[PDB]
Amino acid sequence: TFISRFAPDQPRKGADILVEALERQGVETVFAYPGGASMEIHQALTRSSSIRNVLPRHEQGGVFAAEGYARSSGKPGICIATSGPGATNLVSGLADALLDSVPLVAITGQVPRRMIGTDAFQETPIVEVTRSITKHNYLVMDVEDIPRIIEEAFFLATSGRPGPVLVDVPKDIQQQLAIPNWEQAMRLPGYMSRMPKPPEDSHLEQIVRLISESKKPVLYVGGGCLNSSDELGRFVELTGIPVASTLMGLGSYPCDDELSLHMLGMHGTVYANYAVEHSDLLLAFGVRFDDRVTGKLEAFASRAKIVHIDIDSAEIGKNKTPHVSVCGDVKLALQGMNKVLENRAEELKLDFGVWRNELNVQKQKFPLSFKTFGEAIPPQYAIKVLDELTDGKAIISTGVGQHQMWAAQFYNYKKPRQWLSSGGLGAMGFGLPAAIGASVANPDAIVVDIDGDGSFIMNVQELATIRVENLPVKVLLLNNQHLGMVMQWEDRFYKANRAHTFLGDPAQEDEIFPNMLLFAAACGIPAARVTKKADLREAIQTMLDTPGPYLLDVICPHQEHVLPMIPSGGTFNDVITEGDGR
Amino acid sequence: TFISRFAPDQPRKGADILVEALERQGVETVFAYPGGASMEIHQALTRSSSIRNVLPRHEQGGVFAAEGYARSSGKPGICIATSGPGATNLVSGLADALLDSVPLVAITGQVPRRMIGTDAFQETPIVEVTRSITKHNYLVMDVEDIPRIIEEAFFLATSGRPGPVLVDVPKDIQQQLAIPNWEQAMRLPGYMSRMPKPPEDSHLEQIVRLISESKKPVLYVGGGCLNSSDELGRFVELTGIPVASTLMGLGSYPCDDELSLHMLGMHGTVYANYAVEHSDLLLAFGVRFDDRVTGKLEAFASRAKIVHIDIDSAEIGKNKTPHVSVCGDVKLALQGMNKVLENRAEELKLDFGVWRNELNVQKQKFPLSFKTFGEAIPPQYAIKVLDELTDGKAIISTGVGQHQMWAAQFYNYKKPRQWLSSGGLGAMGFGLPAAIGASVANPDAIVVDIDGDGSFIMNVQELATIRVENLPVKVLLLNNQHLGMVMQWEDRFYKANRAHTFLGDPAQEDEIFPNMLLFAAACGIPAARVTKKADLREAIQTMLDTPGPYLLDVICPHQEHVLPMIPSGGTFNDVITEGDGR
Amino acid sequence: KLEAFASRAKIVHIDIDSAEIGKNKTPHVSVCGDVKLALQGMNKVLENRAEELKLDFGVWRNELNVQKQKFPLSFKTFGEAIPPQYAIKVLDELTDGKAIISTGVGQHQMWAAQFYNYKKPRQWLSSGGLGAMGFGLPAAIGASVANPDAIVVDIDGDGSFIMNVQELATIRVENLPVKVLLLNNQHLGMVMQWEDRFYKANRAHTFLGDPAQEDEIFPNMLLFAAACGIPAARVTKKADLREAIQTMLDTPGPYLLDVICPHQEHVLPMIPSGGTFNDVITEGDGR
Ligand SMILES: Cc1cc2nc3c(=O)[nH]c(=O)nc-3n(C[C@H](O)[C@H](O)[C@H](O)COP(=O)(O)OP(=O)(O)OC[C@H]3O[C@@H](n4cnc5c(N)ncnc54)[C@H](O)[C@@H]3O)c2cc1C
Ligand SMILES: Cc1cc2nc3c(=O)[nH]c(=O)nc-3n(C[C@H](O)[C@H](O)[C@H](O)COP(=O)(O)OP(=O)(O)OC[C@H]3O[C@@H](n4cnc5c(N)ncnc54)[C@H](O)[C@@H]3O)c2cc1C
Ligand SMILES: Cc1ncc(C[n+]2c([C@@](C)(O)OO)sc(CCOP(=O)(O)OP(=O)(O)O)c2C)c(N)n1
Ligand SMILES: Cc1ncc(C[n+]2c([C@@](C)(O)OO)sc(CCOP(=O)(O)OP(=O)(O)O)c2C)c(N)n1
Ligand SMILES: Cc1ncc(C[n+]2c([C@@](C)(O)OO)sc(CCOP(=O)(O)OP(=O)(O)O)c2C)c(N)n1
Ligand SMILES: COc1cc(C)nc(NC(=O)NS(=O)(=O)c2ccccc2OCCF)n1
Ligand SMILES: COc1cc(C)nc(NC(=O)NS(=O)(=O)c2ccccc2OCCF)n1
Ligand SMILES: [Mg+2]
Ligand SMILES: [Mg+2]
Ligand SMILES: [Mg+2]
Ligand SMILES: [Mg+2]
Ligand SMILES: [Mg+2]
Ligand SMILES: [Mg+2]
Ligand SMILES: [Mg+2]
Repeated sequence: TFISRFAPDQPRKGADILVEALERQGVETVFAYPGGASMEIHQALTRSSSIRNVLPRHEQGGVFAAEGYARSSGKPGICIATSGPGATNLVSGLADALLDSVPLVAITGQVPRRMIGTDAFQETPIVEVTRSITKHNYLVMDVEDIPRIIEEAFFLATSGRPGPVLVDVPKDIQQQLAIPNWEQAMRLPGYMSRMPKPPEDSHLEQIVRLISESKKPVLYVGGGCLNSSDELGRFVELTGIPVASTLMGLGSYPCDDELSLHMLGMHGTVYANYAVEHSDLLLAFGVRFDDRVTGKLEAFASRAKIVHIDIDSAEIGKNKTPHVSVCGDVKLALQGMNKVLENRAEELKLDFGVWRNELNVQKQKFPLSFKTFGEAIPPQYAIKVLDELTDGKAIISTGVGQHQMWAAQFYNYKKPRQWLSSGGLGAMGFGLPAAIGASVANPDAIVVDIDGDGSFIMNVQELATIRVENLPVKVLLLNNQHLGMVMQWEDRFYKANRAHTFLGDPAQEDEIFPNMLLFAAACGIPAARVTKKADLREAIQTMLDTPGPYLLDVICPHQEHVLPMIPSGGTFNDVITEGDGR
Repeated sequence: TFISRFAPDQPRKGADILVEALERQGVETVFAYPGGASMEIHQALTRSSSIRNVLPRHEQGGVFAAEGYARSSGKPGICIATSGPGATNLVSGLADALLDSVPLVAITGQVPRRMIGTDAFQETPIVEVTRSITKHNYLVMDVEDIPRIIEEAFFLATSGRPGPVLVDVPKDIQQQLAIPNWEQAMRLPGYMSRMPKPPEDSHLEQIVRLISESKKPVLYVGGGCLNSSDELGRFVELTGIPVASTLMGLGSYPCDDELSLHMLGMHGTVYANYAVEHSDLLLAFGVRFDDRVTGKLEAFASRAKIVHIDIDSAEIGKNKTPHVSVCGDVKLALQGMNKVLENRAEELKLDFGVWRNELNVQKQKFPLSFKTFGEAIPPQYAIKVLDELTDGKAIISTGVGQHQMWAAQFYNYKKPRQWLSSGGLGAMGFGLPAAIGASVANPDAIVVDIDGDGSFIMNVQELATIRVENLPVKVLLLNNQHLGMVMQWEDRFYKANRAHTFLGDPAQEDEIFPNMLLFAAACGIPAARVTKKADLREAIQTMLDTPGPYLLDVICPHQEHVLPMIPSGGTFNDVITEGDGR
Repeated sequence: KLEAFASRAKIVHIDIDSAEIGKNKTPHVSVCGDVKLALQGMNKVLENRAEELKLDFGVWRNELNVQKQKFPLSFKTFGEAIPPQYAIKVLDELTDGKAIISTGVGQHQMWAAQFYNYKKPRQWLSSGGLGAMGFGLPAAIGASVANPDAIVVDIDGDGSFIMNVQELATIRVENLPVKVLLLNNQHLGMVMQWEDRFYKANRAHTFLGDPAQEDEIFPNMLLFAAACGIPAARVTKKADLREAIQTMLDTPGPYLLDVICPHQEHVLPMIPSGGTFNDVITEGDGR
């Protein structure tokens, strides 16, 4: 049973009830930054012997760290901020967690209840601000509600389609004395009654039947499969269907595998987008048919029967209309379909080697390619060397931009939750704090933040967090001195007319600005810069072998372009396969 | 007349119409950070020969810089961000501008109109998110509306009670060709019909009459008086009434003046709070009776006739019920009352020298005081030396915390808009970006960011902005290695139990962590650290005399406390005048 | 027009809702609180400091009483047609001003406000802010249940009365002594008046009768009362009005009196919307 630090008849502060509510959820780590409206919560945290606090240097760092914790572990991430300016600094993280379906519980202090609505000191209506960028939120109006609301928040954040839940706690409720009741029933009758049931054998056998009748099936795998790598891998054994993955699904099926078509979509491989373009059966498991993937919807999988299995009924038929649909956990659907495939194996005689051979011809004519100019370091090459020296077992977090795409293309993720990247919102500054959360959740792992120079500086203050918490976070900084992805679009569509994409100092144009090594130096983090491709392998090896945190500044020619590229709203026939800024 | 870069019959992109709309408003500076949804706006900016863009390193830096620009100049600040994660990074600045009544126009790119509502790439419903933390906002749904909406946004941001206005612009509207109509009438019939009229002589003479009937009048001056320093000063000549100022009103009446009671409220001077406590006439000009100032409302000015002049009818009677009220521009009310006072001067025979003498006794028994321990640098002393070496003529911006209060107490601001500080929301990380905006708006001024070590690191990335834009921003960093204000409350109310307020490295407890000098070094900004009080004067002098940016790391004992302190919700009889963390 | 309203007065506003103080008109002095307490406090001050104050406004009162004699509320009597103003005055007399009055919305509402002398508050039940037709009959039902011994009269218009005529069944079944004084002008009277003043008497769907039988009272409200077992009568000649109202009052239980009135009557005086005192209309009708 659970052991409380208080007697069952002993009144204690609401802040102490809230912390014990976290303890009763199995919480061991929080990311909490103190302020006036949350001082009581922070005092109660020091009284907890089972919950560790990682103090960020910015609440956006706190929420992004909670995301990295969640994405790398499957557990909910918990961040805590004070009222007013603390709460508003969470907003980008809440939106990011909602768009990527990341389970997250955010607790904000609030001004006393009687002060609400009066423009009080450090008051913002955070429940109103965040209603459209959270899965649910609460304003606690009585200390007796703390056990129930915390329980509901964790249940909502982690069940169904996961997402962020914000709990706003007025300071007077934190100080009120009460005796908690941990037996209160949750008040989610509508939500709980609309929870998907395990899929029926009726629907599952229709799918297995559709597979046997098809000649060109393609698996279309996304973020919803992160807990189904075993079931999915078994499914691929029994069917031999090639696997195309989204940015969010990377690693659900191993990238180094022969049946892997790698990533599809705007910057997906030519052969992955080819497969979807010419398929007759599209198995869309745990995906939401977003515009980065589909392009022009009418042309996406235009001659395929579309099977869509999603745990969110609101996603089924939202953009692309499926032929067959299953609303439920893809993990269960895979388990059920795997049994059918095992028994009726010899009756089905599944063989797609002719389709696979057609795709492997595309895989040989159009592989992912990069150019090497003299001794300049290709960013693609740097990530490939990191893959080798870490044996593809590192947890990878990124910023947003060209380096993000290259980290997606040129690292072979073997398991899900190695890949931590902001996909739906695409928020710069995510990589460094996310690596902080992933390292705390996986203390023995290799954690590398593959960051861009614009993204890295946005939350550079979290270097102090990495040092103080003694986290072995590695930073592989692909430094092209530009806002690279926006620069690439300037080259393609605006005649290379630069509009504020250069991040260096124009007074000293040929100097690396700023000097990221001194940012690491300021926080006592060893660092180095590498410029010549000949030095890169030993440089990365040094970063990995040096215990504790390390920053490697990898200088790269800025004229590189992420390829291939299907322009926004385009079709497969519009794919760009050559060119850069030279 | 205005000269357009386009022919009156020449169609141009909506992005070009939007930039010309800014030009037609007199905009010369914007703070714009590019992204996909705003690329068209940034391209159109490069075509403008009269608008400069200051590229921040974080959109929170962009909005805070726009605030500093506005607060230091009286002109609206303009920041521009892309959709999704760019827009959400503005949120703290919007809330901060609304709570402090700062005029501000924020432009966000948005996904194409047809994509809105579909969870598109980098889409957040920013108009929904910001509705409660902006004065007004817009979603442009037609390119023909751009002239009218921009005009309305600037009008709303700058008229009445100033505040932020957000304008959300879908990317397809930015690309659409049209011929603008600059003659469209605004659609603000309700707002414009409820605008306060110039105050009637009826109301103004009743006030002058109430002054002559009073023995203990106190002026209570706040942020609403920032454009009335001349009228207010003339008013004080004619009446001899002593002036108590809020945090937002500092400098409206000169601090070095003999009639100045300095700041009132929670950390106000004993004599300012004494005056309000025992006054019989309280002239509340441009104030909102916030809880930091009043304490327990029933006890605040409990035996005074309260005259409240506010331009926002919703503020009059919101917390404290006045006897007399004037809803209008305090600038006009002062002008009208000054005429009455000039004519009826000898008939009034105003003399409050007996009340003034009673207050000057309190001013001598309870002045602002600090202690000097050995050679340790008192933060109060450092600010006083900065006052002297700059002759009280520097523009000062701050973070939030103890250093903020000390910068309010120990610098004698001579004019309004020298003092740039986040008062209502109290957002850390404001000081450095605000100094950026103030320097761009006042190129010849001395600009000093008096920052705390927690506040300074939150937006340390803007050091790159200061270097690249070659701005002579000085940073006076009061480094106590703690979240000082929260530490002080731990000492007073939680038995000095530290709950995550220490910002240094516990592994090397007696080392200054992090090393802010290397943060400045990374961005090519000269820096120095001073530890001994004997070295402080020359150190500050060096910072001032060295051309361009400069960071001075001033080490201070952390056990200092901001005094005096009326505890939250307390009365004058609860004021704390002694003690610290020693 | 707000700028012209009390344009040379010091304005004291006592309201229990702080959001109302200074919302439209900016006061000089304000008290946010219960006006009952403010009156009690001010009454004590006035009692004690009575002889020190020497309050006398008889000169101002005399100036107003001159206006009260030159411009009283007036109505015209045409032959034997029943003036609605007269009907309400007769109801006042026969009930001694002690009846609870509820109304619909329109001309009859204004006349019930002008020509009945309410002696106590909560005798007057009328929809003022929203001005919802169909209020009078159900409101009378609630007032009678709350005041079983009172005289309750619904002074209703023919448009307003028919909107919730179904509550006649409620009045019968609950055996409530609700009286209905129906001022029947066969029109949506208040909208008709504005058509006369501002739209050249161009009728736009304000006639409530049957155009096929133009000179017939339509509908027959007496049969509505008959359907619900409620005694009823119609009066057309001013000579018959007093006995008709007396019958309604003396007959125990519910009763409907259909009072036919010339439709060309206008509510006077009238300050046009957004106007000033100098714009007041004091004469004219639809004739
Ligand atoms: C610069 C940039 C470029 C990008 N370009 C690309 C690109 O070329 N290709 C690409 O793929 N992405 C790209 N993206 C990422 C992108 O915008 C989206 O994040 C991604 O494409 C959508 O991932 P998803 O389809 O797997 O759905 P997710 O966002 O991962 O959501 C999971 C889906 O599965 C469902 N689900 C969740 N759990 C379960 C369960 N247990 N059972 C069943 N269903 C479940 C959810 O309801 C939801 O519909 C890019 C991002 C950036 C920032
Ligand atoms: C850590 C911390 C401690 C603080 N402690 C104190 C403290 O001890 N003392 C203190 O004073 N503050 C303190 N504050 C600041 C504080 O919370 C408020 O920002 C400040 O007290 C309110 O300023 P104000 O009363 O002048 O109203 P403002 O926020 O400045 O608003 C201006 C007011 O005047 C009106 N107005 C605007 N323009 C006009 C015009 N042309 N004519 C007429 N009216 C106009 C507006 O409607 C509004 O009502 C502290 C802040 C922090 C962060
Ligand atoms: C908070 C935030 N602000 C602005 C953004 C708009 N974007 C991008 C995009 C694609 O989302 O535009 O739609 S990518 C990008 C530039 C990335 O600079 P880098 O870190 O150096 O990486 P690289 O390897 O050089 O490319 C910007 C400015 C963003 N997403 N987040
Ligand atoms: C975005 C943000 N996050 C947290 C905040 C909560 N607060 C404070 C308060 C008073 O608003 O609490 O109500 S002040 C403060 C600590 C200030 O650290 P320093 O910069 O070093 O300055 P010092 O001279 O040492 O005191 C915190 C943590 C805040 N306002 N903004
Ligand atoms: C639900 C409802 N619908 C329509 C209304 C619009 N109005 C009116 C007004 C003033 O509110 O117009 O602004 S008054 C009126 C006509 C009243 O018909 P009567 O009952 O016969 O009374 P009378 O003695 O003849 O005048 C209408 C149609 C209304 N208020 N409520
Ligand atoms: C410089 O002022 C500080 C500083 C610190 C460190 N803490 C607080 N704490 C409170 O003021 N607590 S409060 O009485 O419940 C309160 C009353 C009214 C409005 C808000 C409010 O809380 C806001 C949270 F700060 N104030
Ligand atoms: C990596 O993808 C990138 C990168 C860059 C630099 N720019 C863009 N631009 C667009 O995609 N423009 S869009 O066709 O109108 C569009 C269509 C659908 C959804 C959103 C949307 O715009 C979002 C703003 F980016 N995309
Ligand atoms: Mg190579
Ligand atoms: Mg870059
Ligand atoms: Mg008076
Ligand atoms: Mg000294
Ligand atoms: Mg500090
Ligand atoms: Mg008569
Ligand atoms: Mg009628």
